[PDB]
Amino acid sequence: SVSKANVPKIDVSPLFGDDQAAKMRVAQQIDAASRDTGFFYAVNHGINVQRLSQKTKEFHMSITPEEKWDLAIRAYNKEHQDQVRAGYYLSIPGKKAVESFCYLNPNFTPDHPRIQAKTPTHEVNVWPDETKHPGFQDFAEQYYWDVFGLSSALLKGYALALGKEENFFARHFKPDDTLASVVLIRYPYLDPYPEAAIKTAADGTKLSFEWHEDVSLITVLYQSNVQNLQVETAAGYQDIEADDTGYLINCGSYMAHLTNNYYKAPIHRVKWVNAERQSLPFFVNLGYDSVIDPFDPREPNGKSDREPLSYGDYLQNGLVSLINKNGQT
Ligand SMILES: CC(C)[C@@H](OC(=O)[C@@H](NC(=O)CCC[C@H](N)C(=O)O)[C@@H](C)S)C(=O)O
Ligand SMILES: [Fe+2]
Repeated sequence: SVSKANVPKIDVSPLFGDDQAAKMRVAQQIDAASRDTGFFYAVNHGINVQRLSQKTKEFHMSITPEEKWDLAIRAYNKEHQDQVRAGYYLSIPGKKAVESFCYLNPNFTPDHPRIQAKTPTHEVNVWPDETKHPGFQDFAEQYYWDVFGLSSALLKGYALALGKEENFFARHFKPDDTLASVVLIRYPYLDPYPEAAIKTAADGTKLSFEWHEDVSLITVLYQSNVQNLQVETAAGYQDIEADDTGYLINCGSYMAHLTNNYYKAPIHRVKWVNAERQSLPFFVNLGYDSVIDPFDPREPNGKSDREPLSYGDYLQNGLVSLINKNGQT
């Protein structure tokens, strides 16, 4: 059998308030988790995840093939050359099980300066017809802001954990320009399940998605209650238990870069499970021009031998690298 990963539940509610000592006690827990397996569950986060799950189910189960083509990213529909990130990512029956819908900052409107400039990684979201999916767009945009709020609170905790003032990361995470995305992923129950959608790891584990580090500052993830994730530790791959009341948090490779690998981006993978389930990540991305000077909290003078990297450069290159390594989702 596989051992269970140490993934503590951390009450993050103090990060929304003004009790500075209580915030430090949360920051310590974040520090400990970040230095151990790299994962923790945020609890007492204030988001109605049951409703998120319900609204997402209604969307995934009602969208039709016609609509999926009309919303498809360029990888599936050559007519949509402006859709690299935002839109529908189709399943391929008999070959690829997973399907998903990605959306970006609702403030990326046609008149936004970065949209006007055609800056890479910025796009205007695409949405299904309101009459076919009543309330969906409004729900989804509001969810973006609810999880943005949680994420800003978590970033205050990571900053305090690293010995910085609480706005160290959050000052770069702004509603007008964040490159953060929500992805609503459907992992289906299929009978029979196509073997081509099942990968096998070197250790023999059947997978839906291979090992990787995240392209993010941090990742803020809701999943259904079906165990699927594993994290690589010194003791090998360990199972991360599901908790459909909490958000699973981990660092991405931009955090690892900034901290000189003090807070590593944990390597993780997704086991194959033949169950109808949801994986709904929010990738906490900064602005296109955001640069945080790398440091090293294990060094007395705090200095690191890494060169500064703008977030936009990091992101554009990382999203491409993911596709090249683990395939187009
Ligand atoms: C493991 C889960 C978290 C989830 O995987 C992802 O969400 C993957 N994410 C992506 O493929 C990047 C999507 C980027 C998005 N299209 C964007 O433009 O921002 C992993 C590499 S983290 C899952 O498979 O359950
Ligand atoms: Fe990931």
